Amino acid sequence: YDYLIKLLALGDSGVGKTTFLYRYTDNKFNPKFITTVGIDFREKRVVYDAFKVHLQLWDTAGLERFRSLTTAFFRDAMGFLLMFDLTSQQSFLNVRNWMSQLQANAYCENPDIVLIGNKADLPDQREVNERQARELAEKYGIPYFETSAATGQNVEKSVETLLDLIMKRMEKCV
Ligand SMILES: Nc1nc2c(ncn2[C@@H]2O[C@H](COP(=O)(O)OP(=O)(O)O)[C@@H](O)[C@H]2O)c(=O)[nH]1
Ligand SMILES: [Mg+2]
Repeated sequence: YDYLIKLLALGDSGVGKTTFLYRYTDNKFNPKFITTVGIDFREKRVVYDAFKVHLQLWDTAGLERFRSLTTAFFRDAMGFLLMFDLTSQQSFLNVRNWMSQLQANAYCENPDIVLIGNKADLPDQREVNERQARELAEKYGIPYFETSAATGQNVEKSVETLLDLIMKRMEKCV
C-alpha cells in the first residue's frame, strides 16, 4: 500500500460507534489496548470540638496511564467520524456542545470531520430534527450523513467521503 490514514469514531455511549465500525470493516482484526483506572477512599475518626466526625477521603488511580491512552488515541488522526443518535436528542446536543469548544489549527493541521446521524432505521424513535443537524454541518462547513449500522445505509458512503476530504487536504498541503 501507499498510505496509512487514521480515522476516529467519536460520540456518546450507545450511539453505535463500535457497531458502525464493524459494519464497515467486514473483517475480525481488532487489536485492543486496555488499562485499569479506579477510585477509592480512606477513613479517620475525628472529634470536632463534642462532635464525632467520620472522614472519607477519596482518591483516584491510573489516570496517568489513561492520558497516555488518550494521547495514543488522538495521535496523528486525520478524520473524525463524529456521530450521534437520531433517536437521542441528548447525543446531538452533546456533539454540538463539543464542537463549539474545538480550537482551529492551521488548515493543514486541521483534522477532517463528517457528521453522522446513526440509527436511521428507527424512524418511530427519531428525536433529532433533520434541519437542526444539517445546520450544525452547515455552520462548520462539513458533510452530513444519516446512517444505519444495522442496515448499512450510508455507512460506506460516509467513510469514503471522510477519506476524500483527507486526501484532497493532502493534495493542497503536500
Ligand atoms: N437499530 C439500530 N441499532 C443500532 C445501530 N447502531 C448501533 N445500534 C445498537 O445500539 C447499541 C449501542 O451500540 P454500540 O455500537 O455498542 O454503541 P457505542 O458505545 O457507540 O460503541 C447496540 O446494542 C447496537 O446494536 C443502528 O444503526 N441501528
Ligand atoms: Mg461500543
